[PDB]
Amino acid sequence: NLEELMRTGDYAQITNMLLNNQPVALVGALPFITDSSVISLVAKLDATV
Amino acid sequence: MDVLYSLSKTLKDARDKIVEGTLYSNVSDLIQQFNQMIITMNGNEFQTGGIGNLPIRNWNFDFGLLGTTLLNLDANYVETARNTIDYFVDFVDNVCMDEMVRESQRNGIAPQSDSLRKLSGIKFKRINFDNSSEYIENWNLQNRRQRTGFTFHKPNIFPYSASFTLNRSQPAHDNLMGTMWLNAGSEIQVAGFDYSCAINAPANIQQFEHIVQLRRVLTTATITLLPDAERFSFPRVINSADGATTWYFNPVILRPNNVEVEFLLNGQIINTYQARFGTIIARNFDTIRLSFQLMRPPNMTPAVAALFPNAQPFEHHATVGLTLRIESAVCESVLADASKTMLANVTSVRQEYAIPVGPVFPPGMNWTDLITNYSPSREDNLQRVFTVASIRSMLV
Amino acid sequence: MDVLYSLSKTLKDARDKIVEGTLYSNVSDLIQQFNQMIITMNGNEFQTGGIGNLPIRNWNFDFGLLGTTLLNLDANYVETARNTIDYFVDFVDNVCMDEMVRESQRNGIAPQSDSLRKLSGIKFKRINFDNSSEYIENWNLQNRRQRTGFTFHKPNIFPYSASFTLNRSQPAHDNLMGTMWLNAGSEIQVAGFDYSCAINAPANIQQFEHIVQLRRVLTTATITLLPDAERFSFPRVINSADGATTWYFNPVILRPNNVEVEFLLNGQIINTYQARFGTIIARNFDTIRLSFQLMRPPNMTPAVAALFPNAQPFEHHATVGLTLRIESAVCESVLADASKTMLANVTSVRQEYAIPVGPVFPPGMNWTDLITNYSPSREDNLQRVFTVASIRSMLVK
Amino acid sequence: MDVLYSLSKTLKDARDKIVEGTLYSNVSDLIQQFNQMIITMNGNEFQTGGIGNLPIRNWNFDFGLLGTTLLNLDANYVETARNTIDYFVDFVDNVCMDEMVRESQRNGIAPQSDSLRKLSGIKFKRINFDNSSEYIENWNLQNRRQRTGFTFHKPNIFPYSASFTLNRSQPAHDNLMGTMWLNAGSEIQVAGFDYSCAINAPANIQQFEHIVQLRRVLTTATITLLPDAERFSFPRVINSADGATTWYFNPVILRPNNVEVEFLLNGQIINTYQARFGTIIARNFDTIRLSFQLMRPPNMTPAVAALFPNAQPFEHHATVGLTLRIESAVCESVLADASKTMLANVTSVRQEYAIPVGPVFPPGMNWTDLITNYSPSREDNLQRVFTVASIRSMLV
Amino acid sequence: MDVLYSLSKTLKDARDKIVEGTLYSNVSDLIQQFNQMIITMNGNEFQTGGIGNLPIRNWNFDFGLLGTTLLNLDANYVETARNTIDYFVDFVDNVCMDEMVRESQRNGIAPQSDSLRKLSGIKFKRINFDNSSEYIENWNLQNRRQRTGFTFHKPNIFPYSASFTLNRSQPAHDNLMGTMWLNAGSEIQVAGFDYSCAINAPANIQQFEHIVQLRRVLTTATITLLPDAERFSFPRVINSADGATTWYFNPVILRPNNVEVEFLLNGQIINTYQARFGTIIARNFDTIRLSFQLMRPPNMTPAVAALFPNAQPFEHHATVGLTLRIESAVCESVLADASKTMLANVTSVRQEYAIPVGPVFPPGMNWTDLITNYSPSREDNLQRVFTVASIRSMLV
Amino acid sequence: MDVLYSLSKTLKDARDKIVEGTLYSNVSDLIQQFNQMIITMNGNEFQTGGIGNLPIRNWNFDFGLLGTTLLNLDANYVETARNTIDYFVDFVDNVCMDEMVRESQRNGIAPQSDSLRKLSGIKFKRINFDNSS
Ligand SMILES: [Cl-]
Ligand SMILES: [Zn+2]
Ligand SMILES: [Zn+2]
Ligand SMILES: [Zn+2]
Ligand SMILES: [Zn+2]
Ligand SMILES: [Zn+2]
Ligand SMILES: [Zn+2]
Repeated sequence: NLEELMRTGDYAQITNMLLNNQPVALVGALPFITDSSVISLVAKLDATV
Repeated sequence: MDVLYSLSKTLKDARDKIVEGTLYSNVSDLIQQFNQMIITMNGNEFQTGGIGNLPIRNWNFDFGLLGTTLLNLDANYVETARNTIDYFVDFVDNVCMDEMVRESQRNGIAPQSDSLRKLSGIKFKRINFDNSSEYIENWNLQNRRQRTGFTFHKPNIFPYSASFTLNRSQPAHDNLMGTMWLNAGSEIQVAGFDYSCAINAPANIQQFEHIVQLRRVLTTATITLLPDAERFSFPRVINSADGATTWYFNPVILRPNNVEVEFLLNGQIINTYQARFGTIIARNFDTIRLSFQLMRPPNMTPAVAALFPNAQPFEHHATVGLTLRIESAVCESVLADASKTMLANVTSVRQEYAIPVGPVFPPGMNWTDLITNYSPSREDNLQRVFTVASIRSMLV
Repeated sequence: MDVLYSLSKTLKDARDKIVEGTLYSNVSDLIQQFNQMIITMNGNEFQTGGIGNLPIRNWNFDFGLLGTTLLNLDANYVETARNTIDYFVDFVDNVCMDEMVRESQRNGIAPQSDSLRKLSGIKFKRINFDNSSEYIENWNLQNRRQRTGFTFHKPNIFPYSASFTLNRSQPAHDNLMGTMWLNAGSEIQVAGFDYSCAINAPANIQQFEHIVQLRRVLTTATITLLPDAERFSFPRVINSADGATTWYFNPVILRPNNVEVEFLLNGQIINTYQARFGTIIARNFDTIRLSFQLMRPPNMTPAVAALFPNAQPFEHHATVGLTLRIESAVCESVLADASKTMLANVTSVRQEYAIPVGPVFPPGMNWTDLITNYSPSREDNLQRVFTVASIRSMLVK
Repeated sequence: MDVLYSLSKTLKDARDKIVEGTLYSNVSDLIQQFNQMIITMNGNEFQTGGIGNLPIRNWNFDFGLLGTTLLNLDANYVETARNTIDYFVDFVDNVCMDEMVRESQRNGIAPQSDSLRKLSGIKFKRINFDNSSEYIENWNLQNRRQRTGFTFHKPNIFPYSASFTLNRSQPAHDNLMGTMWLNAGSEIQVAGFDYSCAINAPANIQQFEHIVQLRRVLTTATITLLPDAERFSFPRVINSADGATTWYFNPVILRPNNVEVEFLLNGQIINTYQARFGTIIARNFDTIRLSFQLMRPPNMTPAVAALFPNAQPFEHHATVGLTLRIESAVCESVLADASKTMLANVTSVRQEYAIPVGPVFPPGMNWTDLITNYSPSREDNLQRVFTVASIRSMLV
Repeated sequence: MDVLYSLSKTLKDARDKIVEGTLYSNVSDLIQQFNQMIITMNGNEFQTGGIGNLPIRNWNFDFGLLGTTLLNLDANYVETARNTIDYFVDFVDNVCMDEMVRESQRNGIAPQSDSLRKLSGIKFKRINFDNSSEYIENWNLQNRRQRTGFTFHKPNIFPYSASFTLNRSQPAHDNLMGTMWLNAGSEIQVAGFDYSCAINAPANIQQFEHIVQLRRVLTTATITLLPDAERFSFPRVINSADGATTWYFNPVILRPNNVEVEFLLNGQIINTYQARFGTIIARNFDTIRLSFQLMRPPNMTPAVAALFPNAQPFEHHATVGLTLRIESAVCESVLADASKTMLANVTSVRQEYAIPVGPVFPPGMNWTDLITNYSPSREDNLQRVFTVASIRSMLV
Repeated sequence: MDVLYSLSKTLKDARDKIVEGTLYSNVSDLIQQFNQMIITMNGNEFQTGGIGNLPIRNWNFDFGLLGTTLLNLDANYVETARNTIDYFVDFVDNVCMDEMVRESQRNGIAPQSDSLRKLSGIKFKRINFDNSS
């Protein structure tokens, strides 16, 4: 839960999962970028955010 | 093993300390250790079972960390923690059961289950913390080749054996001299009998000797000596040595004479007790030598003299007993005892899931056969399963 | 209960850890727990003991907090802490004694004394901290209705019973066949006797059976089985069943034949041991069946043959024994055992203050009566009083 | 003692908790206590031994502190800690052994070895921390003059004594009335015998009494009482009281009548049980009175009537037995029991180094002599050495 | 179980309260609970199992919420609600049936069907609301370790048994003294018969005693006691104990004498009624002891004196009877009774789908075998299935 | 014991040395010790027990200091000192009697009566002075 992560300030679990490439689901109202570029998909820019 | 023990102890501390209304300061270190365990275990896939009737179970860890409270824990915190604790406890119990049912002739001290083998990896060493139980302490010492010590109340050191030896006998079994003994658990009960009551023995003394070779060295042992062996003080019909015939025993009990208990280590006399009964201390020994004598009473009342004629037939047979009871001791190796449940736990787990007989332990984990042939490989495997059994006992 | 246990645990930790010269870092969490206890108990009145000879004690709490500015504990700090600890320990002892002497037919697991009832309020739940003792852990598991477990060394599971059964008899009591047993504590000594030594038996085999029904299920039980029963291997003069006369028992011990120990749960075979002696494991059972045979030795030496004639009179009577000893076991219910003092403590407190017989427990806390009729209400009350006894033993003992 | 126990406890916690991969949060307080111990012990010279064959050993303490900036402990930290831990453990073991082998009459509670006397200084109290063990807890209670308590499983309270008394006797020993008993550890087997089967008794009843005085008061005692004394239920030839001759005992067992076991404190009846067998509770007592009766069976079958004639000879002798076993108890004084090992440890240390017999304890640390004459000075010295033995058992 | 009951109660309330023309204020909270249930169940896949002939069924939930903005409910609202209610009722009924046909030995109180196990998850705890029915209330109280009881009208506590005991008998069965009884359901009929009419009995009184040991403790029990057992008051031809022959019974009914009915708990007399008939109250008991006496009438008219001669043949046999009917009671455990339909529902569901015999219940859910061996595992499974059966009865 | 002995010694010295007409230089150190004893004992409540027929006695200490500033002790000084000394001597005698009648099998060298156990605290160590007997 991104709200709980924001409120606690403890980023140990999220940091450990992102460093170790552990599949996760971040839940919360999020703005998103609509990308229509196929080259962006090939470049895998969605995994760099 | 250390990581599995640490998981179990973290879960035990979580169950004991994470209780409603407790100050967060009473659990701060415990909560940090628990969250470290959650971080280390998350994302790891484990499998247990697949042996006998133990079901195959797959374990996944996708738990969030335990939170914090300003002053005291509330009910919500306890329930949220208890869900995770329950899952982890189920996992730990299953891992312990998987490890307890396995054995190896080669490297019997090493983990045998896939889950415990995975838990021995470097990544999980983070979970390791306080190792204060007796079994885990001895495990760590043994891994370092340090002197181990297990304290047993009434150690199960003597394999069951009810046997006799006839030093003088003949096919009619009416004039017999010998010894009959029971070595069961932590108890020795020996009795030397002479049918002629040492009428023709030199100086009217008949010497009886019993030797018990302990399969492991016992140290700091408290032992109770009693003059009489009640188990062999009543008349009984005993099979022959070859089972062809039965003979008759009709004890009349006399005080054992010149009693001598020698506790020996590697053939060297360590402790000697002469005509001493009650509590004695055997500091370090692997052999017990009980030497006693039937001394014919030089003076007898008419009733007593009636029982012991100058010649045959002998109807009342003079018996001198001796009872030895190891109340407590210390052994460098693991043994069954009346105070612990490790053997019972391992045997129960093996019986419940119908584990086929392996190449290390005897069928059914029978203690008599196990202690009779207590090989170093058997010792390693039994220490491993006993340590896992204690780890499981922390939670189950 | 958890609040009372937490009080006792805090006081024991204070006695053990608040010592002169110790680093404040060794006790900081303990000092916080102690001050939490002081704050929670301050301003509260308690009353303990209006049953039997137990005196009415009134308890007031107005104590200052322990300091936290020190780096190493000194003498004066320890003495003030000891004064507060002594008062609190006396209060906890009296509360435990008051709770141990009371029983309820309805909610025996619930608190009975008014002091423990008051401690069961929300405001005192703050005192609750580490519940690590075996009895309190089992209490908490049972409250949530999880699988409880109590480990007993030599569990007292068999009520005392020294009796006999005659399968063959007649008024002269000179040709008897039957069994005599003692079931006491954790021990069963049984012995089957035949006065004729199975001379006219079907193939010279006499079958003896003994069924012992435990009042609670035992798990993970280590059991020693020995072939002989020394208790029934000497001459005896035994009253008849009606007490009209006395008969003579002159046993000669023969080894038992086809020994079979069966450990059953709900009339279903869990464990079976055949001709096995020494240490055995009964993993889960509530009934024991010992079946053993007296087999006439086909070949006898002249003395043995003289023992057993072809017909009466039978001067020597063949006997085959068995001894069973539960060394250790696990039971989901509380029990008296050789190692613990819970039953002894409860009985001692009840006798000391002359507590009248209640509607739950037998007249005098007699364990044979209790285990003979170990009802669920008796189980609840016994678990409650045993847990309180352990809590008290943490401090008073 | 408190300082020595604190040293041992700190070392044991260092062994258990300073392990590879553990969070520094799990050991921070322990590391602080360990460094405090190093600081307090540094610059101090100690000397142990010099008694019996215990070698003289000199101990110097110049050690560096452990690090405190780690997040998780690694191999280097563990080895650095373990060197100091090994030296300190050896020092503590030697101090404990030196203290266990010494005794004083007037002030036996106070430290005897020079090392422990030096450790009893004010400056060493900084080492002092958690005193949670039962023996150190009782030591601190005794030092504060509070009520003390030790729980014993099967307390060894009865010195060994197999004796008899003949209330009716003749030189031929054919019409004997009396009682024979064994008191051993936590066991009392008594058996009253009448050779005439109380045919001439007033009401055909023979009254037997046995009073056993305990050398210390036992409280919260759980006892098992059984109606037969197997020890005296078989035929035996027994020496005479003066040893001049021997007599014949041929028991036939009848159930005891009007059994009454009384537990007394200072001559006042605290507990009483009539015709009660199984588990009983003696809440507080120092004496046991077992009074039983042999009642002649008014109705006898022809065999039973054949056993007991109207007059001599009496070939079958009526016997009624009682068995009393203290399974658990609480005593304000230290005692040897089946579950603990302090007596064994002290005796082993005294034996291994050939400690000359002192002015307090009996030779060889024999328990029967010690408990027979359990004087206050002996109690002081025994409590001291038992506490030292427990402290040593924490490490060795 | 709480979530399943909440689903059933929500559906029952929806059926009862969502009716055309009703004010929305009459259903506002009900509609809120129904929408909460829809939200919690939406997106979840469920499977009700294929045990026996019960078909495998799959359940999906993608329902929309109900309106909340009308002043009064109309036909469209009722139809829209009914479309969802039918599906939810079918799902709940199938889950209840799947749970009712399953049993376990280790944990019979825990859910057995995978659907109910899924519903026991935290995510479904939102569905839980008012738990007011007796069975769910008892379930919740028993999960809280709180004293709770079920009230039964004519409890089925006595296993069926029509038997007799002959204290005096002979191969010809013409002078018999004994007792006959039927213990069936909530009813006990007993009758002591003497063929000689106590002609040669001490004081011309024959004592009969009948003990019925209840398998569970009953409390606040209203009981009708009547002085005659009509079941054993007419001529009968009765098989012998071994079935070898048949004997003749020709009762002549006399008033029972010294009628003492004791209701005992743990062997202690809780309630006693002497010569009392009609309504009596047994407040708490587990055993019923009926003692009565056949008293030979001291004075007999010539017709009466002809029935009871001084010796054989005895053609009229004097019988005294008692009848004990438990009209109402309270039991900690669940029981079959004449008022409730739990046993009937469970048996019907198990019979209709050919559920094989399991390891807990007897074949066909036979109540006599069930209550004869009412083991704790049987009690747990029976309470579980009975609660599920009540939940289903709320809808089916 | 050393505190009790010091109380007795101070009282005996006061009785022997605080006499009418004596130079203050003959008692200066004695007066200092006596005032130290008064300060240490002031505000402390003692109880001599009721073992046997020994009466239960309660002792309260609220005494002014002995004066300085006299060249030779006069009668008023000696009277005030005698009042204080009489009360203190009664207390010390009762404490000694209470201690003399008690015993313990173990730790019999330690104080038995509550008064002497209280006197064994650190705060009373100030009273301790010359131990010459
Ligand atoms: Cl034991
Ligand atoms: Zn032979
Ligand atoms: Zn034991
Ligand atoms: Zn009989
Ligand atoms: Zn003699
Ligand atoms: Zn009706
Ligand atoms: Zn018949």
